[PDB]
Amino acid sequence: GKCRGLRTARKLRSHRRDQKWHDKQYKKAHLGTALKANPFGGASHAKGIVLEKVGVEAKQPNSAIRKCVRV
Amino acid sequence: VRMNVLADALKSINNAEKRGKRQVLIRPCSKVIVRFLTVMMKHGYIGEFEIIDDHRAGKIVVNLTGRLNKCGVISPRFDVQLKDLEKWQNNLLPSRQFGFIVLTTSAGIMDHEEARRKHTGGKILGFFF
Amino acid sequence: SGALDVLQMKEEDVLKFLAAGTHLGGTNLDFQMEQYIYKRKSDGIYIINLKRTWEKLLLAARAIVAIENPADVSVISSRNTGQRAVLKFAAATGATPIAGRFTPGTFTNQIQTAFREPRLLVVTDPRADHQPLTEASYVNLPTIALCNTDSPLRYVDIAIPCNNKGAHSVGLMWWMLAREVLRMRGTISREHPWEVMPDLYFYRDPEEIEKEEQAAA
Amino acid sequence: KGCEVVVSGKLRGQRAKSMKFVDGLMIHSGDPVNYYVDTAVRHVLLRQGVLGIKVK
Amino acid sequence: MRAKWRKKRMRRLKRKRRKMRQRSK
Amino acid sequence: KEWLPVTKLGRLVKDMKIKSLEEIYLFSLPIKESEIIDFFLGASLKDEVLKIMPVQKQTRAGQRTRFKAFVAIGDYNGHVGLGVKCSKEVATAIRGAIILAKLSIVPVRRGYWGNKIGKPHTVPCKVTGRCGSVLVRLIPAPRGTGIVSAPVPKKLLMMAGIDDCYTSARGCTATLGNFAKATFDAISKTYSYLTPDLWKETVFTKSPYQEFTDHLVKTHT
Amino acid sequence: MQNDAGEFVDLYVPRKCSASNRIIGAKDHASIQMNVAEVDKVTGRFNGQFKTYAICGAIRRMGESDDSILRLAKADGIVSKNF
Amino acid sequence: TKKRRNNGRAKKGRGHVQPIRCTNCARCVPKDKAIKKFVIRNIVEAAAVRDISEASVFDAYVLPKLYVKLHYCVSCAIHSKVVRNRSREARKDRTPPPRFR
Amino acid sequence: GRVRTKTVKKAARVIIEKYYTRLGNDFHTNKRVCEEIAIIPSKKLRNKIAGYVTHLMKRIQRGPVRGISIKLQEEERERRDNYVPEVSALDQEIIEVDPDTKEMLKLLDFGSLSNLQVTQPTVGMNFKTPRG
RNA sequence: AGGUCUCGUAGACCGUGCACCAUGAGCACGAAUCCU
RNA sequence: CAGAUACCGUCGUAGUUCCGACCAUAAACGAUGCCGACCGGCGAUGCGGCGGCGUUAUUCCCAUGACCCGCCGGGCAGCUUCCGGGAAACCAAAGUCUUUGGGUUCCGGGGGGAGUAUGGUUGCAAAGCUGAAACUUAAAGGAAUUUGGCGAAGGGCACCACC
Ligand SMILES: [Zn+2]
Repeated sequence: GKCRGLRTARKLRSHRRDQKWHDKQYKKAHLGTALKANPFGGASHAKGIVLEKVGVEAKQPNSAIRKCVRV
Repeated sequence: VRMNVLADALKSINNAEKRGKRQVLIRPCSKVIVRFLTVMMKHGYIGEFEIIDDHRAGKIVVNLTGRLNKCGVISPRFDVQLKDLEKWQNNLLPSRQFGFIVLTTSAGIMDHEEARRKHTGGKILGFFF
Repeated sequence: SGALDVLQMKEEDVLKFLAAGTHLGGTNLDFQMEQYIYKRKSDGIYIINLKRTWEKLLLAARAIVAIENPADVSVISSRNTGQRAVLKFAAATGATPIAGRFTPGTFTNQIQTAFREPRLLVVTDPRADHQPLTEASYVNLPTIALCNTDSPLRYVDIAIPCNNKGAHSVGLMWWMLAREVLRMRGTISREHPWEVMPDLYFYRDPEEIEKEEQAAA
Repeated sequence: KGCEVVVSGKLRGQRAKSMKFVDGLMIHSGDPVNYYVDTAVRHVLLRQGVLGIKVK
Repeated sequence: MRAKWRKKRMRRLKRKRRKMRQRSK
Repeated sequence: KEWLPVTKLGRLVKDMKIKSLEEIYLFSLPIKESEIIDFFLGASLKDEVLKIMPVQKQTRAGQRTRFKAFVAIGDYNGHVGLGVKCSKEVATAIRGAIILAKLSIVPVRRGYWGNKIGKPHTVPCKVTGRCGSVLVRLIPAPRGTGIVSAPVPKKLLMMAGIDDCYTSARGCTATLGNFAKATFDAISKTYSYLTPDLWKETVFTKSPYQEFTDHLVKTHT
Repeated sequence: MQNDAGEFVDLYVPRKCSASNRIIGAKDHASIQMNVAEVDKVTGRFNGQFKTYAICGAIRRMGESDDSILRLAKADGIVSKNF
Repeated sequence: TKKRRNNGRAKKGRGHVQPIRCTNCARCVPKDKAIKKFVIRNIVEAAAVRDISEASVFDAYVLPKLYVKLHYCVSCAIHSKVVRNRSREARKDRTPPPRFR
Repeated sequence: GRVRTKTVKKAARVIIEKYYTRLGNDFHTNKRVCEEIAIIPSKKLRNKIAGYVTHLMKRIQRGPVRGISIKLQEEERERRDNYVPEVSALDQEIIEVDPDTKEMLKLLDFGSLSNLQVTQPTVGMNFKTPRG
């Protein structure tokens, strides 16, 4: 704490409000853009229809063909 | 500028106690500083303190002894009640065997023990152990 | 250490101090030596109060006589000035001398053959002999130092203010320390003059040795 | 006045490694190595290979 | 690349984009 | 298997004219023989290995590796120690660490929580240790609480004899050397705290050297 | 060090410094314990008693221990008062 | 990391100083940063002094000297072997190098 | 070149420290002495040892050597260090003294001494070298 | 009247920048305790 | 030079200089906000003041200027330190901080996207101030020690190097 006075509470509250807004994990859950861009829409599970079976590949160290599906 | 004289007095006492000195010189005097040092010296942490009287603001020279650990202030003066004292001595004191919180009270400048058995509370000043 | 009337300088000691020149010190002053200064005279030379020197010498004599084993006192010197003086001190008072090249580790390493375990330490100069003081600090071991007006007063307990730059002053201080220790031990009478020869503690450079050998037999 | 035992081969692993154990005095060069030290090199038929012994 | 010439390149790209937007009226 | 004491303190201990190591701790004498403690503390002195961290120093060809072993020792109703030794293999590192742990054991005092009834169980004050970035704080606890901490200060506190404590660490405590040395500094700073329990002016007794120097000069050089 | 019964429970009482009244630890090797001999009143010899002063390692590390020893000797009565 | 107590210069209470030019190069370097060498040289160095003195009109003629102050940039001074790199403990030594004659 | 090793120098130092009345300046005589009194398993080592003994004694009959100690140059130093003069060189017939320390002695325990005379101070104070 | 006044002659800092000189895909690394 | 619209050399336009009107940006850095108190020593330095043997503006006196010796107050800085702090380099402040609170303003929550898009605003213009998100990654970083290589430096060696 910097502003340490007896009747200094709205300054501390507003400063912590802006510094809480100036975050990443809290800002992700308090803006609608992250929820709208999420294809699940804030849901745990989801349903879908299979279009085609694709095959994607692993990264630099290990080499395999990780088999996925486009839904 | 100078805003709290008791804070600077206790910081000077703490610094000269850590350095191993035998006497200090608090530059401004006040009634609360004299009462706070009276609480320490009645509880047996310092010696006789001389008040050098002049016509502006007195200076206090206490006979320091190897008996003190720390002196501090709590700024600003937070008001406490009887139900709030337990938390303050829990998070402020080393043990439950010694150490005192001096707090401002309508009965006078007095520590937390007689604030407990006089059934009264007020604003806090500082601590020493 | 001088509170009585038998432990003070009468006539001869002040004359010896004035002859050797122990009253005059260095140009520089340490802040822990403001006690043992009378006044600065001209040409930037500090004057040492002789009564404080006598009191500190008496206190160091009490410290030496306070332990009963004479071998536990260890006397160190490394400079060429106090070479013979520390050996004559160890011959008189029974101390243990280390004269020339105080090798490190003698107080901490117990495998080295020079592993001594003393109880009291006496040195000649804290500026020059900074190595026995740290090894003295690494164990519980108090020390005595013959300090000048500019030596760094640190890790010492009885600082005797004197002149450690001249051979005569060093030898005189060693001789008075030896006779004070011998008088407190009781082996030397107090009323009888023990001033036999103070010159045995005085070092001389080898050109003076060749000059003395040419002058005498 | 000294000894040196070294064990060579594969030891709890596929990659081979050598563990040398020495204490005391051990000379290597000159003629006095010939009539002072005695060196024997034998083998151990373990289940995973052959192990080397060199003592002196 | 270093930050100074990258900032110059991005300034040039922003100027070209602003010119294209102001000519796309 | 024979003791040949090099220091005079070891000869004074071996000749059986000292009573305990408590006077040695009172006079703050240095101990440089590891098995003086083995003479004093017998079968109650147990050790457990904390961590073996391998270190490497790169050279002309490859990296020369070495093993650093941490061990903690101490009886369960008093003194506690900690020792570090790094050498080539593991066994001599553990042996040297055990020797250095027996060499440096510190005493503990224990206080009470509120009511002073029976034997002490907890830390008397709010002590604090500091080394590196690890900040170890020990807080007194009521009876029957138990040592609540990380496992390393937990086992060090049951080894030190402290039964009930509240701890709160801060910093990079993953490094076990800094964590263990910081909690050892927190435990060892317990007597170095002036409380009004012992404000009375002390009496100075005679050192063992000046009272058994007749035995020393009669026995050795 | 005491309890409700009043019995002693501490392992040892630690020595306090005679200059700063600070606790001398069990691992403070720089701390000393100086012995000062007295003298006979008339004959001027070693009578046999001891005078003991203890200086903690912080004072010696500061390097201001001779002033403390001189003050304690003046308080005890060894050093003459005029000095 | 910080390498020196100062910043390789002697600017403590200014913020701006006059820039000068190097001698070998033409690099604009501040005045309190550049390495300076005030060399006092003579016209005839070591063997021509007797050549002038024997073949002269005026007897007992003193030879005049040349005075010049040299301003060096840091890279030019290290490249021209004026100053060298020093160890971490010997970097804090501000004495001039010793001279024999 | 020709630089001796630890064994030659150490063996030469100990044979001069233990023997002096038998060894001399001639190389063949102390070579045969080093054959007789010391166990040397070779001959080049013997010759190098005897040569370094010859060089070391050529040093010793000129001056002292700090590496070794033999009895003949021993106790001549203690004769040199145990001398006494006639006059004690401190009880001289007149002692010069400064006015400031004379006024210090006037307030210490004395009023006048029988062996001191006050000198005159300098006209000016200039006691440090020009540094700045 | 005497006739080269004396002690040793590092009696080395003449030279300053200095032509052209780019690139190496990586498979291949194991992390240690007690003796009847 | 393989290429040289680069390093180098010869010319040379706006600019560099002054007046008048504009933008408000720098490694604008002590990369260390401002006020106030305390906590070691030393020798110097610039200003003002105080005191003192002596030399000089030619020989006596006073004030002044110039030196010598000290003291006070403010300022740019230096050397040493087991005060103390820190991850360390280091710092007499970056100390008096788990024994955590003297007053007060601005500001940062892993790296990239990104000082980016849009909106507002300022400017003749170049551009300044305010300032996201989608997406992607398990690292990006700070201090220090030995073998690493320097078309880095200082000393030595080799006919598997040279003259
Ligand atoms: Zn240049």
